[PDB]
Amino acid sequence: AIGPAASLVVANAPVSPDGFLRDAIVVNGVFPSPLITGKKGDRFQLNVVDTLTNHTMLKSTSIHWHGFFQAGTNWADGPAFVNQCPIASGHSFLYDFHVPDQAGTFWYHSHLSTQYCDGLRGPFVVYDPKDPHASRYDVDNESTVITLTDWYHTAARLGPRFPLGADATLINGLGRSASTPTAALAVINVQHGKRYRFRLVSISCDPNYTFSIDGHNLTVIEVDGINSQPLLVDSIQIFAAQRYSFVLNANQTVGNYWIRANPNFGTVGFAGGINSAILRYQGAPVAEPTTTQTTSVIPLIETNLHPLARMPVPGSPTPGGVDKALNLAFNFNGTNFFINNASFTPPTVPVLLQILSGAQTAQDLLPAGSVYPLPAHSTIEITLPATALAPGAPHPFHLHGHAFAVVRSAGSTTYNYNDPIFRDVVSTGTPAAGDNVTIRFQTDNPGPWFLHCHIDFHLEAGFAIVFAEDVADVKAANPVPKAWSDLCPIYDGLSEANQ
Ligand SMILES: *[C@@H]1O[C@H](CO)[C@@H](O[C@@H]2O[C@H](CO)[C@@H](O)[C@H](O)[C@H]2NC(C)=O)[C@H](O)[C@H]1NC(C)=O
Ligand SMILES: *[C@@H]1O[C@H](CO)[C@@H](O[C@@H]2O[C@H](CO)[C@@H](O)[C@H](O)[C@H]2NC(C)=O)[C@H](O)[C@H]1NC(C)=O
Ligand SMILES: *[C@@H]1O[C@H](CO)[C@@H](O[C@@H]2O[C@H](CO)[C@@H](O)[C@H](O)[C@H]2NC(C)=O)[C@H](O)[C@H]1NC(C)=O
Ligand SMILES: *[C@@H]1O[C@H](CO)[C@@H](O)[C@H](O)[C@H]1NC(C)=O
Ligand SMILES: *[C@@H]1O[C@H](CO)[C@@H](O)[C@H](O)[C@H]1NC(C)=O
Ligand SMILES: *[C@@H]1O[C@H](CO)[C@@H](O)[C@H](O)[C@H]1NC(C)=O
Ligand SMILES: [Cu+2]
Ligand SMILES: [Cu+2]
Ligand SMILES: [Cu+2]
Ligand SMILES: [Cu+2]
Repeated sequence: AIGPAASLVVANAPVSPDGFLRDAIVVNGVFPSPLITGKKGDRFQLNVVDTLTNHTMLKSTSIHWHGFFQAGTNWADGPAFVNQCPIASGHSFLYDFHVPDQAGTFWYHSHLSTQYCDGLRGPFVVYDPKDPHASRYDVDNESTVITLTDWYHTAARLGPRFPLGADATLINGLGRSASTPTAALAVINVQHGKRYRFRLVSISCDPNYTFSIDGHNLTVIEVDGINSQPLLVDSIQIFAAQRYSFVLNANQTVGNYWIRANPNFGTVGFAGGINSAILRYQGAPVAEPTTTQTTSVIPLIETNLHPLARMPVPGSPTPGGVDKALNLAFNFNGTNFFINNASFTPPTVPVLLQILSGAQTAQDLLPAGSVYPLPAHSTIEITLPATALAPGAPHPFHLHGHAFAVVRSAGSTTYNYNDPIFRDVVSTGTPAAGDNVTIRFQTDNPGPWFLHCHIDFHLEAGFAIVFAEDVADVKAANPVPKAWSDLCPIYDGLSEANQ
């Protein structure tokens, strides 16, 4: 682990996590990217050094620290052309921010086009010295972080615009493909009688995974960085970018158990040990498990999750009972996704720079039709109805700069204005279920923040909008460092081949 002060050297290198060699993007020489850690209250100083040389996976880069509110540091959020111009090859840029009021399981990834799928993605854990759940487990460290990665044998910009599934599922950076049946499997070691806090992170570019561990039940205690009341489950369907912490009591008979992560599409199932990993108790023989998968009888259901501390829902307990309600109508035309008739295309001047340059209204901000000003200190309700006009469902939507209350979850017709879970990535479900996912949050964080589908190939095809929150306080709330002001002039001088 590295952090909270560290340098991240981004570069290209050939990797073979599933035994197939391909050029990719590594950070500090490895893939997935290294685990970054800190404690609640720390100042994070992450120096990103861009030494990328391959234009096909892009030589420029930008990094987003997924889940952090970035209050006062909107310039360090990461989205290229929203919060900064990309960092150029041969240059570095220091992301400097604090995390005073958050703790839990997060992750970081490139936020420039589809570059994170090419390798720039890794876990990020912020420990809480006074964790309210600390008495529930014995072990919580770098060896208890589990990443789920969708891996492609063809580079993101060389493949189809909407890939039909990954070549392999990697658990802790290792897995088998259906062309590499003998590659090494990841092994997670546990000691009989100990309790482990496993921090499950989906760093997926697309598929959702149905996760389970043979012969063991799991106690969920954290959801996208938010502590939850303990919930016993035997399987977890986790969408791209979501995170869960669960307690595993290693009290079963010493042996080898399969860890399973089945994708929703692509090569499903476990033939040959694909989409799997190994849970090995100390004392067990070095061998592949022979355990069988049991039907899930207590699967995780989002409406059964509730925050550990009271988190009141903003607004009145009635539909549209808020200061500003917005319905997002999705559409797709064969190549691009649209929200309310607008497909997001990155502007030449980052939205935050537009705002600092004098742009204050919707018709002043670019791109036109995709930027929505939100009033300060108000309650907001957003509905994201599933629809057949937007293929590739269920679409996991994510909001930058905030955590939100999930008033109505996918697969449920009820509204919970009392104690719903708060989180930062939510599945919007499917039109067959008649879903109308409803979320609420308050505007307490001035700046332009992205709201988009976390399937990266869909974001690239325009499935996003920008909220320009409290436009009048943006400049004063977010003083920018000189190094950030230099990024656009540097990037704009690049020829297309060096981008
Ligand atoms: C730059 O990166 C790209 C993408 O990873 C590499 O693309 C490979 O190109 C070869 C030859 O055209 C193909 O056979 C491979 O299938 C491509 N790989 C992938 C992962 O798609 C390219 O080789 C890299 N360039 C250099 C000089 O290393
Ligand atoms: C995982 O938890 C489930 C809870 O539903 C356990 O299943 C129940 O186990 C008790 C055994 O005392 C039975 O009486 C119930 O009928 C079970 N039934 C089902 C399918 O609901 C399961 O045993 C737990 N597994 C482990 C490995 O602890
Ligand atoms: C999803 O829920 C939203 C919010 O309740 C629905 O939009 C509201 O629909 C009613 C019409 O019956 C109007 O009174 C509101 O003005 C609508 N819009 C907004 C912005 O609030 C939306 O129709 C629901 N969609 C589906 C498919 O059920
Ligand atoms: C394992 O511990 C769990 C609690 O996490 C409990 O349900 C059960 O009593 C234990 N089973 C064994 C094999 O001891
Ligand atoms: C989809 O709309 C985008 C954005 O306007 C446009 O560039 C593209 O031509 C459209 N695609 C089709 C297949 O019509
Ligand atoms: C999108 O444009 C169509 C065609 O004019 C219009 O009928 C519809 O109201 C628009 N959708 C939204 C949500 O604005
Ligand atoms: Cu993200
Ligand atoms: Cu984010
Ligand atoms: Cu999507
Ligand atoms: Cu994002």
